[PDB]
Amino acid sequence: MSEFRIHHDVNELLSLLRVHGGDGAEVYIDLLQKNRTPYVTTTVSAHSAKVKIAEFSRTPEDFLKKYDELKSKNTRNLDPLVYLLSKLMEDRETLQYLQQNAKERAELAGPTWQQSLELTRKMLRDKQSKKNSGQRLPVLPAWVYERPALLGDFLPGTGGSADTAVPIGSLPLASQEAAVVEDLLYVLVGVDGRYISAQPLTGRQGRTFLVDPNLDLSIRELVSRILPVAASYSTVTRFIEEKSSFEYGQVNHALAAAMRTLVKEYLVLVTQLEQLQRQGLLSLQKLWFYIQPAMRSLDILASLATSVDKGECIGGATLSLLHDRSFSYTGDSQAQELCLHLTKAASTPYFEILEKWIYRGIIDDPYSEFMVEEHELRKEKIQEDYNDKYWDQRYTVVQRQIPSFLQKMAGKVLSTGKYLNVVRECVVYTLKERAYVEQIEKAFSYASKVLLDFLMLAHLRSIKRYFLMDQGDFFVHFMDLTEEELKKPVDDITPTRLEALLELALRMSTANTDPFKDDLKIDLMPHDLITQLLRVLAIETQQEKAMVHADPTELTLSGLEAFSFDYVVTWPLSLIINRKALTRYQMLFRHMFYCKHVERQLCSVWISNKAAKRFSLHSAKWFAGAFTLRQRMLNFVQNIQSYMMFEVMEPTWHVLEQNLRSASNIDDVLGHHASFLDNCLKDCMLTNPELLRVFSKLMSVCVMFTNCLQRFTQSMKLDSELGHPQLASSFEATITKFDKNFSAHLLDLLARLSIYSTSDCEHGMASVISRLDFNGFYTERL
Amino acid sequence: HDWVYSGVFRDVYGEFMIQVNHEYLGCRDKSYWTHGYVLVSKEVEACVPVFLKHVAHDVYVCGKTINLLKLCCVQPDTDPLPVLMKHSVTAPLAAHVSLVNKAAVDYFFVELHLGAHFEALRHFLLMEDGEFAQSLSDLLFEKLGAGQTPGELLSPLVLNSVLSKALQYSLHGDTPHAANLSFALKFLPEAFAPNAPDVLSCLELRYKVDWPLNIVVTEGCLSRYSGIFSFLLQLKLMMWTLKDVCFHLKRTQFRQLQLFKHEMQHFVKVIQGYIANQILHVTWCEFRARLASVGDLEEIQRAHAEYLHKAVFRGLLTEKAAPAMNIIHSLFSLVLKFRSQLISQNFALMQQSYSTFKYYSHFLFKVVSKLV
Amino acid sequence: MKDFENQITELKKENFNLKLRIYFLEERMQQEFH
Amino acid sequence: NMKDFENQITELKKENFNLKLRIYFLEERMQQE
Amino acid sequence: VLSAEETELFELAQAAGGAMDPEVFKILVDLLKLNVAPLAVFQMLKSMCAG
Repeated sequence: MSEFRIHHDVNELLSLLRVHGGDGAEVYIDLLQKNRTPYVTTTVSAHSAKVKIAEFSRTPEDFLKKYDELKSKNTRNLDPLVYLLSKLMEDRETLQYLQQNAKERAELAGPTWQQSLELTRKMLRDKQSKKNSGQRLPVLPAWVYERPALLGDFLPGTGGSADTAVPIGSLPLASQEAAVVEDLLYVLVGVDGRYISAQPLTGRQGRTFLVDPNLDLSIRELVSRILPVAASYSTVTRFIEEKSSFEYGQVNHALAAAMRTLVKEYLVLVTQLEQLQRQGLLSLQKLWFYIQPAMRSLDILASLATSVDKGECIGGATLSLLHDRSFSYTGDSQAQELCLHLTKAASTPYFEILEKWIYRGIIDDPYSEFMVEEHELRKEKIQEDYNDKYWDQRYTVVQRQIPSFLQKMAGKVLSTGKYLNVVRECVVYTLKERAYVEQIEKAFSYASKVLLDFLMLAHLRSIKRYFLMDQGDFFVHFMDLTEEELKKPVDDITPTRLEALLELALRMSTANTDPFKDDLKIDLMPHDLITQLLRVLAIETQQEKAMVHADPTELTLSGLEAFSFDYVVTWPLSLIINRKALTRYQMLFRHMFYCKHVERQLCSVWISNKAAKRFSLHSAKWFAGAFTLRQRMLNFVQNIQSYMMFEVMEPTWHVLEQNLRSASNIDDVLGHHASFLDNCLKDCMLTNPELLRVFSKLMSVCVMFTNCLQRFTQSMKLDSELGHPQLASSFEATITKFDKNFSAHLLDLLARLSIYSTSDCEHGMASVISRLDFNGFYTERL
Repeated sequence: HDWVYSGVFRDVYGEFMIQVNHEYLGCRDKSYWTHGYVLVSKEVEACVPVFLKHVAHDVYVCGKTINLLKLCCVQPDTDPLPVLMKHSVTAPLAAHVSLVNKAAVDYFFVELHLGAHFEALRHFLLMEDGEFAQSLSDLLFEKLGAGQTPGELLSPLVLNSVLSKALQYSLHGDTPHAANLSFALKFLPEAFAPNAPDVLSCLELRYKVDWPLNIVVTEGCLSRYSGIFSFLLQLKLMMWTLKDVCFHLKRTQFRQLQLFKHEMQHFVKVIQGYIANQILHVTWCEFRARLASVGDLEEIQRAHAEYLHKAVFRGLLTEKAAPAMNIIHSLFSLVLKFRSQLISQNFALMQQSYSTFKYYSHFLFKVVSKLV
Repeated sequence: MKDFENQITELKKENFNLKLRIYFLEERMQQEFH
Repeated sequence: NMKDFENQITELKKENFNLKLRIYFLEERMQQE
Repeated sequence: VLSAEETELFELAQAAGGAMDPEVFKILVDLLKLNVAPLAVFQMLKSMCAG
């Protein structure tokens, strides 16, 4: 459900139970995620579990009935659910705490089986109509429902025969036998008898058949013995003529076809037996004996049909019902051949759909019977949404549109199908999954490989050039354009003229051989770099309350720190880049761009102080101190930049490239990209709010110092270049405050880096500690 | 058949001893022998009716091995007509169970190189590579010496980086199974009374073994291999100090010290050749020429376990020989204390080292006679 | 190991509240925009 | 051992940052919608 | 909170005994759907409730 659904479940349970201590949600989540069965398919000591539930039951019968109903609805995790409930109610303390939590959360805040099936048909047609988003449904005019009881089936309202009714007792034994055989065979064809009467049924169940009490005790005994066959055939023909029409799923119609085939063979046999009894060459014992495997199959298929009808299974739900029907017994056969053939024919449309989906990628919903429930989603919007819609909502995962055998490898099947569908847009049933599991395995491996070859380095090259500021001469040129906008955030102005300035700067630099910069666009964030970073490093923490009043006016003013790069790419490349990664990209790019702007401003100040050489040494002592302070600022900025580029970004880019060049799976590529982004953000000290705040304060004070410098720097430069106590008054008292603040922020950064290296043991803080203390004057000040 | 040929046993309700309850294949921290076997009591106990127990355990183990390998792959009515049995059915089943087990263990032997891992752990974790060790330990002692380290080799970064420099030079190594060696400390090197005469060297060298072989080559054999690595390390320290003292004499009481050195070195050499016959030769021969080749999964584990037992037995780690081995440490220590002076290019210290060596060899002979 | 144990406990508690907020926001969005 | 706890802390610092960014972008989406 | 299947499993749960919050039952159903070992889920639900 959730990407961190173990954590979310732990948190919700702890909130409901009013528990936030003990071991902690961490231990429970970790033990849940680290101690797991592959999938919930193992059976338990199920009858011991049944006994335990019964002993904690007020009434075991209704609990067993609910279990049976859920099995008729092929529910998942039912025997394991009973086992877990038994283990829970074993302990009184856990039980009582759970009930106490539930009480706390509580206080703190007539249709017949034919009519039911017609209403179910209408609702299922409506459902497939919506689930298909408007795709066609199989609809035909049928008068079969207008008179089903008259077409050899059994419906509420059936009986015996009002036109064929004679006293069987008054009849001779042979005549009674003939009459009873005829009535039995009519019941076994679904129509009423003459002395065996199909009784009405409420709700779709096995059709019961009443035997006239006039029959002889042995005769009536054997009539009742057959009556199982009569009820089986009546229910079989009712299901046959109900699913015979195409309103339910493909599997339902295929099952009806196979069932009516077997019913027609059973009725051929029934007519042969009727004739043999007519000539007096049959006995009730021989009738019971002849079709013993046949009657076994009839009972098995009646149970399967009744489970289908009660749980209204269809699609993979019905497939799971059939698989469980043929899998509950398993091995050794007397009548399971019929059920296996029926299951294969029922899953033939579903198997063909799955083959098309996982061998070519073609998929569609005739009634949303399949694993896939169609939901059209935009591929491009994946790049604009934090959640990737293609995997989640484009094709969904359910527990009633998925066959029981296919659900085991549903993830691999779905991945291969999505790969093959991306490729194009650019199968038989077995008693065991393996037989087709290895199929969908190999089809997965090909689906990924071919998808990779259909999808391809150039995009990562453009990302490195723009976001990672490789060939940063364009960024040096853009520094001067961004410098004209320092009052209000850039988001106040449309990005069209910003992109026009960028493109007019482009053609003056060597950038012709990069056909990937057209995928870059300018986004106006509603927050500046410093503010957004602080809120990211303060969310889900007590810092959000404190810094909700924070503003960038007291700190460095943001007039160009909201500019960021985004990479919008078309499908299926729109699946690779998503808004969850785009937000990290934007934050990193804005931080890099503001750091580069600060460094270029510092270097420009230093180079413009070249006109100080036009003056003597002993008249710039205050200027000398200011220059030393700004040189320390620039050196710290340059060291930070060199570390965080040539010790972080190049190695992480190389690791990402190696992962892409080795792997082929797009999902694995996305995972590698996400891990790379996380590593980049952690090496940027974006996982420690204290360090991110210290970094922001340091670079803000550097920007403020350089902005205060530039005015009088330009003034004295103009004075010197036009002429060819004044210098002390030009040197303001704020320079000493700036120097002290820079020293304090540097010491705080070093201290926090060492503290985090000793406690958190992150790999990036020791490097910042080493770069901060590399002169023999701060390593004992660490 | 399902379990023998596919390594899983099916239960639908569960009321029997044999079952599969397999752990997932996503967790690769198992050894793959942890699959289900939860017992059930049968419904019979009168004479305790049973299936054929000859195969009843066999199927249980064979199916678990099949699951592990699939990751990579009588009559009393008067009528074998008389006589009820199950051997006409057991033989065709056992044939396939055995074939599956053989194939699994052969795959282990030929693909995961379990015997190569065993020889790697012998070479590295038991310090069997000479002229590698007789430069590695010497260069360690240059940064240490006289038994205990003098505040060095306290953390596994100096020793590991010396090992990294040493690793290009070896007489057994330069293999994928001789790479990824773990050199570590189980005790930081700080004595509560540092002494110049000492031979005590303990460090733990290990060799990586892949997951499917880490049921044969258990940690319990690697720990004994590292214990004998430490014993041979103390021996290499003693021969290092003897080389030092020979160099000290060479570059030049002296003759008497050399006489006592020769007598002690003779006796220590004969003791060391007894040790490096019984604990170093016969168990090494029966651990190199012990890997399974008929393809037994179990036999590799049993062979390693017996290799370890025999190495310890002839290593004198058994309580009967423990005093003898402890006296060997004191003889080494006395001969090192003697050799640390030698010719300088203390006579009293040399006489003390000679007396201690004679005491050590006397005590060794007394322990050996007492155990005899 | 105690320092890393408490650091990971604090991080997991922060992610527990983060994921509770995420679930709340998902409920808000599904109750509003659906 | 201590490596597991160190790995967990390293993983959960980034996980906390990821959850914070997810919250921030969800709030931005609700602001824009 | 509870879905149709969650409600059905909740009624089966009350038939087997024990009162439990709809959100907690949703969490338990999610954990069972996540293919977690029944022994593991039992142990950790005991840890949650008894804690």
